[PDB]
Amino acid sequence: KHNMKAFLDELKAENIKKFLYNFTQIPHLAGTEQNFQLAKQIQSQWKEFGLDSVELAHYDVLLSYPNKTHPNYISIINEDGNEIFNTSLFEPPPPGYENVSDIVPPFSAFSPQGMPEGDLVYVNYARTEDFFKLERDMKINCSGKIVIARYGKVFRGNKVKNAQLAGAKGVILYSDPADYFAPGVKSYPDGWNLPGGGVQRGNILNLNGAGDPLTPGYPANEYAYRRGIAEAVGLPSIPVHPIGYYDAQKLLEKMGGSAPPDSSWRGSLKVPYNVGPGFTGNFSTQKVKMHIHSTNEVTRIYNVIGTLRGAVEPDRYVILGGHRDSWVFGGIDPQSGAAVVHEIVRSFGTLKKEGWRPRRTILFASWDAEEFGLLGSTEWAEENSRLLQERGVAYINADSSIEGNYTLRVDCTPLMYSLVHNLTKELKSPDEGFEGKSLYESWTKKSPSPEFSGMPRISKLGSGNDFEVFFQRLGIASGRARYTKNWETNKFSGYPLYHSVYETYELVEKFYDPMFKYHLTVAQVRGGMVFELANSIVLPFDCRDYAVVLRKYADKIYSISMKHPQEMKTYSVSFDSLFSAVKNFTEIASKFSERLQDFSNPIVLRMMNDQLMFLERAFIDPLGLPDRPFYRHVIYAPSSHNKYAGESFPGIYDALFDIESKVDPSKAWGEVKRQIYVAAFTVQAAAETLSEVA
Amino acid sequence: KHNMKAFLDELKAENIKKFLYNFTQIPHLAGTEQNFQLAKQIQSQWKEFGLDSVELAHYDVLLSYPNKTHPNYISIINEDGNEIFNTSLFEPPPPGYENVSDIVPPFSAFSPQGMPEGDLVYVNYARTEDFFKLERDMKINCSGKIVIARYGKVFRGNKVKNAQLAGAKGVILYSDPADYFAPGVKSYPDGWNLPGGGVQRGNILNLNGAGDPLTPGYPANEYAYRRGIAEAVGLPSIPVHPIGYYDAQKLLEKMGGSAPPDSSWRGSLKVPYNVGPGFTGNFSTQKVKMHIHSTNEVTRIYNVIGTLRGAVEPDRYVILGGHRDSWVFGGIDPQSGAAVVHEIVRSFGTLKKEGWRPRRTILFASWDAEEFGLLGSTEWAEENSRLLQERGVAYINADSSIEGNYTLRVDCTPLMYSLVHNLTKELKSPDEGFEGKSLYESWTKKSPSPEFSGMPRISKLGSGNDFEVFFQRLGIASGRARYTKNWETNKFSGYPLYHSVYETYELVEKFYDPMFKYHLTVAQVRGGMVFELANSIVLPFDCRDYAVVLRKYADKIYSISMKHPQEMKTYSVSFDSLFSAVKNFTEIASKFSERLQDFSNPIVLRMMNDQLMFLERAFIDPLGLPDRPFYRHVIYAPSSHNKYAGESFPGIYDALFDIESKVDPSKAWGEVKRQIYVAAFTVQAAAETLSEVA
Ligand SMILES: *[C@@H]1O[C@H](CO)[C@@H](O[C@@H]2O[C@H](CO)[C@@H](O[C@@H]3O[C@H](CO)[C@@H](O)[C@H](O[C@H]4O[C@H](CO)[C@@H](O)[C@H](O)[C@@H]4O)[C@@H]3O)[C@H](O)[C@H]2NC(C)=O)[C@H](O)[C@H]1NC(C)=O
Ligand SMILES: *[C@@H]1O[C@H](CO)[C@@H](O[C@@H]2O[C@H](CO)[C@@H](O[C@@H]3O[C@H](CO)[C@@H](O)[C@H](O[C@H]4O[C@H](CO)[C@@H](O)[C@H](O)[C@@H]4O)[C@@H]3O)[C@H](O)[C@H]2NC(C)=O)[C@H](O)[C@H]1NC(C)=O
Ligand SMILES: *[C@@H]1O[C@H](CO)[C@@H](O[C@@H]2O[C@H](CO)[C@@H](O[C@@H]3O[C@H](CO)[C@@H](O)[C@H](O)[C@@H]3O)[C@H](O)[C@H]2NC(C)=O)[C@H](O)[C@H]1NC(C)=O
Ligand SMILES: *[C@@H]1O[C@H](CO)[C@@H](O[C@@H]2O[C@H](CO)[C@@H](O[C@@H]3O[C@H](CO)[C@@H](O)[C@H](O)[C@@H]3O)[C@H](O)[C@H]2NC(C)=O)[C@H](O)[C@H]1NC(C)=O
Ligand SMILES: *[C@@H]1O[C@H](CO)[C@@H](O[C@@H]2O[C@H](CO)[C@@H](O)[C@H](O)[C@H]2NC(C)=O)[C@H](O)[C@H]1NC(C)=O
Ligand SMILES: *[C@@H]1O[C@H](CO)[C@@H](O[C@@H]2O[C@H](CO)[C@@H](O)[C@H](O)[C@H]2NC(C)=O)[C@H](O)[C@H]1NC(C)=O
Ligand SMILES: *[C@@H]1O[C@H](CO)[C@@H](O[C@@H]2O[C@H](CO)[C@@H](O)[C@H](O)[C@H]2NC(C)=O)[C@H](O)[C@H]1NC(C)=O
Ligand SMILES: *[C@@H]1O[C@H](CO)[C@@H](O[C@@H]2O[C@H](CO)[C@@H](O)[C@H](O)[C@H]2NC(C)=O)[C@H](O)[C@H]1NC(C)=O
Ligand SMILES: O=C(O)CC[C@H](NC(=O)N[C@@H](CSCc1ccc(F)cc1)C(=O)O)C(=O)O
Ligand SMILES: O=C(O)CC[C@H](NC(=O)N[C@@H](CSCc1ccc(F)cc1)C(=O)O)C(=O)O
Ligand SMILES: *[C@@H]1O[C@H](CO)[C@@H](O)[C@H](O)[C@H]1NC(C)=O
Ligand SMILES: *[C@@H]1O[C@H](CO)[C@@H](O)[C@H](O)[C@H]1NC(C)=O
Ligand SMILES: *[C@@H]1O[C@H](CO)[C@@H](O)[C@H](O)[C@H]1NC(C)=O
Ligand SMILES: *[C@@H]1O[C@H](CO)[C@@H](O)[C@H](O)[C@H]1NC(C)=O
Ligand SMILES: *[C@@H]1O[C@H](CO)[C@@H](O)[C@H](O)[C@H]1NC(C)=O
Ligand SMILES: *[C@@H]1O[C@H](CO)[C@@H](O)[C@H](O)[C@H]1NC(C)=O
Ligand SMILES: [Ca+2]
Ligand SMILES: [Ca+2]
Ligand SMILES: [Cl-]
Ligand SMILES: [Cl-]
Ligand SMILES: [Zn+2]
Ligand SMILES: [Zn+2]
Ligand SMILES: [Zn+2]
Ligand SMILES: [Zn+2]
Repeated sequence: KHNMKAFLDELKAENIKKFLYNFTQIPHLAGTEQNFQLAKQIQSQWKEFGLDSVELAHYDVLLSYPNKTHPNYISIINEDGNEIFNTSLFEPPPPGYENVSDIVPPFSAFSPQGMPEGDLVYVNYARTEDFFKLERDMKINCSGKIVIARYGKVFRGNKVKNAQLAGAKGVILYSDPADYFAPGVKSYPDGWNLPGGGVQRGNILNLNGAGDPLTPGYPANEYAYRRGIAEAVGLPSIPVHPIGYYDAQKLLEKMGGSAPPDSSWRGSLKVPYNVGPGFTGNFSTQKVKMHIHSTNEVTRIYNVIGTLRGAVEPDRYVILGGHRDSWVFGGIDPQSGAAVVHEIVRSFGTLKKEGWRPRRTILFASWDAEEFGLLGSTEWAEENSRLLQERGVAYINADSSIEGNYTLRVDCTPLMYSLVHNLTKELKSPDEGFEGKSLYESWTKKSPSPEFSGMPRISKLGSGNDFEVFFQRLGIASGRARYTKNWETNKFSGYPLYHSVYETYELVEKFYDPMFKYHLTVAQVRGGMVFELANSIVLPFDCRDYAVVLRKYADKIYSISMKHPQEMKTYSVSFDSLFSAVKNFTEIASKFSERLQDFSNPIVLRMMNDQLMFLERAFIDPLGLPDRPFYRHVIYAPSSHNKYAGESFPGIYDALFDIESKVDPSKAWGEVKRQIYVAAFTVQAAAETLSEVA
Repeated sequence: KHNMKAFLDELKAENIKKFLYNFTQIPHLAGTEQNFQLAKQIQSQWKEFGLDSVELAHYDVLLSYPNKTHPNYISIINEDGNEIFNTSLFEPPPPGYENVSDIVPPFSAFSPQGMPEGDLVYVNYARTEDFFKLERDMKINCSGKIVIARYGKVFRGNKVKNAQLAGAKGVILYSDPADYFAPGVKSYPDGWNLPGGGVQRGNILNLNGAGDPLTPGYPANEYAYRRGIAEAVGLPSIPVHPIGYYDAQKLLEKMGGSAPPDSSWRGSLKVPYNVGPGFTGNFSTQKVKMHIHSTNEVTRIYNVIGTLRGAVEPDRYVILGGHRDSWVFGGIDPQSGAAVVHEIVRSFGTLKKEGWRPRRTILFASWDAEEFGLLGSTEWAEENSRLLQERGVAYINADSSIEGNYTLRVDCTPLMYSLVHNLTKELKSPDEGFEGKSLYESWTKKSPSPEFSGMPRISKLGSGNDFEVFFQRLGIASGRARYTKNWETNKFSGYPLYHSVYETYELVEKFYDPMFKYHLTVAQVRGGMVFELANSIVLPFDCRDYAVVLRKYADKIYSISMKHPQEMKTYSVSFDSLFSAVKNFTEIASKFSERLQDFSNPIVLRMMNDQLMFLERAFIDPLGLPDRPFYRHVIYAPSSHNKYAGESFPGIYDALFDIESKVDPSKAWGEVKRQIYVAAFTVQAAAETLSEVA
């Protein structure tokens, strides 16, 4: 028999291990020859594995690279202009790789060039609330200062945007051991912690979904018209550079001015964590000087796109996608995900060679340039948006399969909650102590739902990965799953060796998943999801689960507004329309579910499958959110303060945020009311797609 | 048998006559009680005729009405401020209606209030090229002048926009006999010509597809957030008022300054047609003074929406829509169309009572407030956009059925050209001299295609009617057909009694169509189209006809650019990508057509029907055209100089228009190149929707 069990049993931990080793021997930086060679290898193997067609889709996009003959670094500079301390020019390479070439040194991709010199201000994690505390409570002015900020908590591009709007002239990002050194574990090569010479690479763009900075809205193909650099989307205006904690210690130890306002501002280094501006009396005349010489360059990137044509509904696409480009060796990020995808393709191809085809078409993608802003997935989606709009059932992402070894982590649309619960009840837990128990059971025990007893936690989708264009721009039901750690407050900060040269095959094989059983479990969850989506006769979406969360989000946004009762009285701010819409959605979704269970008629079925597929689509507003035209979903958007986190009712949330500080309250509350109207209208309109059609 | 012949034979001229009489006894101005009563009557009759459901959909939109106790008028005012001549306060009512109440006097809907006084400038038809001639060649300055312009050639809202941008302080529109008095025919009541006291009403908005000025993007429902008046879309900033040619003669006869630049500026009145500014020497101190006191008011409007549920594909909608609101009695506009729709509903309902149902769902609509800017159709489409986007097959409009008695006039998407040719070959011509000949034969003889021998003329869709939101915003295949005159250069000017009190049942019954045979022919064309769209197993669209016109439009826009060869050399302006895309579209459409003819499989059929239905949809760009976000179709938009006319490749056309006058040619040509990229990309993307799906 060719059923899900057949598919799942064909998946092998040993194959995932072999592929991970194969993908992590050399760096695969986007836009380099090594990454094009790997693209061609994947294309060849996917063909051999049995896919119907496998093509490369290429685009020419803006990328950013250090200057190989003019290195980036930071100095402390004395009175006469002597550089008395310099940060490192590279991370000490790990054992056995000290002769690997083409390791890109640490840098902040898309930083402009410059050599700003000035006094430091320490800004904690450079969050919106950190800058509020500095400016509003401590009365510290960042204008013309170099800001130094620890990585963690929020996406680094939000830190840089926040520093820019505070008037900083440069930003120094560093990894504090408080956030990147787990107590009781040794530094790499002897454990999974970050060494003091380790540094986290990463882009610092604020693209808000646009894709290639030069071609927002349209694919960066051969004849594309490109914006000039000055009109490009999302580029920072001040130099930025990341460093390790040995270097950070040197920059922070001399800091003077005000003490940290409280303990949540102190990391684990043996320094005071003074906010400054500048150094204590004796060194008051020393300054910090950045030297940044990276260049932005239009460069070709390559996505691999494989197709397994559906036997019954070939014009319905279920997509499994994840990226292939890495900062250096990509031992976790992305190759632990890419190896999982490779073994999924292999398993589907085995069934296919025995005569099976899925009901719907499955597209597999190896995206390029994810690390430079989701560029490959986004340009491809821009090129194919009409096909995806009218045919896309679902998108399952497949970046890193592991960031820990504790339990499952799933973020998805409410439409997939039931599918995930059901699938996980049928899979074996890989966890010690849960042998012979289901994955659902271990996951629910280790990660309890905050709302419901006997259910696991499933989070909203944010952004910072390749599902963004499919979900937030195009309104295609999306999900992601991986194995994760038990470190709640580190949820968005990365595992310690994130985007460092130390993220290697050996890291994974020695410290994370020596038996590749967590990888295998993730392959079963991602592959199982794709299988059910592509093969179930009725699409495995439950609209009633959206109704439940919509009520939760409506209660939440109302509660935020109700912190301002006088203003809601003055400006007649009512949430009645939104609750009415949610109530109607709940009622109509209940009735639709009855019909779906109560309906041999392929037209009624497909009519109903189209209602299910277009339901996520109905939450899209073609006008986008305010000043973010590529974030079009009215229920979910990446937080304006942290791209990694999702926000619900984002248009109303942003209208309410810090509203007590707005100069014209009439205008500000008017915009809250506008956003309430838009949300109520969109929820009612989405509900009406589930009504009987005629 | 229940086939198209059965449907067509049930249609009766005598019924169309009865309904036209019934709909034209009293005025039905949008937002008045009389128009709500007619809505309720139609709703009741459509129920009795057999439709499955018939509901009213209401909205509260910005409308505009004169002040009943403070009348609008224009004066010539002497030196001391004595008003020595006043324009009329109303049109002399026609015989037997001199005691009808609630006839709205002539006014320009949405005019602001004001009493500007100044010197006149005569601006011909107030077209872009008329203002070019005045300002650039004659060096006449309109700043602070009252402009007087004859109606005709272009939509009146474009005239007002052009006057506003010339710096006019008011606009006077009038009907010249050159454009509204056909030689050899008598004035109304004794013929179909405009009397000198007759005046054409009409709105002067520039909404560019937005719908209700206060709620762009969203339906004007009960909880809608409305823009304040100062941020409303499309409102004119200077007072405007229309008058008849008896009054115009009085204003024009004294005109001094420069002579008309040439004869195309002279109408048929016994005046010099001097451009001025101001009056000849003796009257040099007299001025013209407007008195406008109309008010804009949010007012409820009502659409009637009837549904005939499809037997096989109930989730596919074929829509027949036209408006019900009239300026006064609406004898031609809209009731000659509404009576046709009423008899179509009756015929479909007769078949239905005998057990028949169409394959797909047919929606019938009686729209409100068309005269105030397409408000009813647009608000409804805003409310239902997700259903229409994913389910709308086609929209057939049904405003006035006749504007003459000479031959057929059809404007539609290329996807419907074959359907129209085939249907008209099967219908009888109503024309004298063509008895026993097909409508195709008479139409082709009287209105030859300019490209093809043995084919009739079919024009592009522009705007100025209720199909605009469906076609240009949402990308639903649309068409319209009516009987028309033989008066080429009057194509966009209206029949003489257009929007006047003289447009009555008697006008039609005596002078246009005494036997109602032209009405019947139009009912057969509109109803026949709806029947085939709603009942053909394969949708009756031919994609190859789009390929042919795309090549024609590409040649045309290239030819415009090639008037500037030096600039195309300097800025490397290439149309190669656009011709490549058109070539690919032609190739793929040829292959798709072969498969469509060469393919018992309902999934393949419907897959292919979805490819056909979504092909018009593929020409939509979600980002819209520059500064016109609601005009989203890349191939067709209403001309920026004349809303009634369609423009092809509008984004490139507007980038090229008057480019030799732009201050920064580098920037201007860069935008031409951008628009070429967008067009080539969109044509290629639409082509790819016709490729095999997987
Ligand atoms: C949730 O679904 C329900 C349907 O089950 C839907 O109910 C609709 O509510 C609207 C808005 O309240 C109703 O609108 C009314 O319609 C009547 C005519 O049917 C009008 O006369 C009413 O207008 C009068 O009253 C208003 C309020 O006092 C005045 O402001 C106005 O000036 C008029 O005097 C009003 O327009 C509509 O009838 C129902 N439809 C039903 C019950 O079928 C509700 O809107 C949905 N929620 C959302 C957010 O869409
Ligand atoms: C119409 O359909 C045809 C397909 O039948 C489609 O043809 C495609 O054209 C593009 C653009 O010309 C081709 O792109 C090339 O792809 C190759 C790899 O396949 C690249 O090496 C090429 O890049 C090199 O050459 C460029 C031009 O000199 C350089 O600028 C560049 O730096 C590189 O050196 C180039 O990207 C593509 O291969 C074909 N695809 C085919 C034949 O299948 C055409 O684009 C369609 N028209 C439109 C408007 O879409
Ligand atoms: C996750 O698994 C659950 C448990 O199997 C699925 O819910 C179950 O779905 C079946 C099929 O619809 C339901 O059976 C139906 O019951 C009604 C009787 O009320 C009958 O009319 C139908 O003919 C059919 O037998 C069953 O009730 C339901 N169980 C529940 C809700 O507790 C669920 O669909 C799965 N989710 C997926 C596949 O996305
Ligand atoms: C308008 O009417 C014309 C003339 O009838 C229609 O074109 C004709 O359509 C039929 C049905 O597809 C074609 O017949 C097919 O011919 C091929 C043989 O090459 C065969 O493989 C198929 O099985 C089928 O018999 C016919 O060739 C074609 N005639 C033409 C193009 O001259 C046209 O479809 C109508 N347009 C509509 C309905 O929108
Ligand atoms: C990763 O595995 C691939 C595929 O097995 C290896 O590429 C093959 O290498 C052999 C020996 O050079 C060649 O004969 C084949 O042509 C290659 N196949 C391809 C590219 O499809 C590759 O060597 C492995 N890489 C590493 C680092 O082990
Ligand atoms: C930090 O690096 C800088 C740059 O290489 C060093 O300063 C240079 O030293 C060389 C050789 O002594 C001089 O010729 C250059 O003029 C200096 N360049 C600049 C820009 O100052 C500096 O010595 C290093 N500091 C430490 C402590 O190692
Ligand atoms: C237009 O026709 C309608 C329908 O025949 C007429 O309305 C009907 O009038 C009679 C007599 O008053 C009533 O008994 C019915 O209730 C009406 N039916 C409706 C409204 O559905 C209407 O009188 C006609 N109007 C004119 C001007 O002739
Ligand atoms: C044009 O109409 C105006 C407005 O009604 C007339 O002027 C008014 O005449 C009355 C009565 O004689 C005066 O009391 C008002 O003061 C005048 N109003 C204004 C605003 O001027 C005028 O007489 C009419 N002109 C002609 C030629 O009929
Ligand atoms: O440019 C972008 O939007 C993201 C590019 C690149 N994305 C990325 O590294 N994503 C990593 C983020 S690590 C933090 C995180 C965030 C959300 C989550 F569910 C799990 C982990 C990932 O999703 O696995 C980056 O964050 O630098
Ligand atoms: O507000 C608008 O966009 C149009 C409202 C109203 N529309 C209208 O009268 N349309 C009439 C326009 S008469 C000129 C014309 C234009 C195009 C055409 F095919 C036939 C006639 C119609 O289409 O029958 C108007 O023009 O004032
Ligand atoms: C890299 O280093 C120096 C800095 O000016 C120079 O030789 C070369 O132009 C640089 N390369 C760039 C800017 O890509
Ligand atoms: C911050 O500092 C700069 C110093 O030049 C000044 O221009 C700016 O106004 C200051 N802002 C505040 C809030 O003190
Ligand atoms: C794997 O699990 C064990 C047991 O809880 C833990 O001690 C170890 O640190 C984990 N490895 C990683 C990388 O989290
Ligand atoms: C109509 O006429 C006069 C003008 O001021 C006044 O009595 C009334 O306010 C007006 N009605 C309006 C402005 O709707
Ligand atoms: C037109 O006339 C007004 C008169 O005040 C003036 O402001 C404007 O600059 C003039 N424009 C031209 C082109 O003469
Ligand atoms: C109807 O047709 C006749 C014959 O051509 C023509 O003389 C008459 O003017 C037409 N009526 C109208 C309103 O066009
Ligand atoms: Ca792009
Ligand atoms: Ca609106
Ligand atoms: Cl992921
Ligand atoms: Cl029409
Ligand atoms: Zn990644
Ligand atoms: Zn990453
Ligand atoms: Zn009309
Ligand atoms: Zn009209």
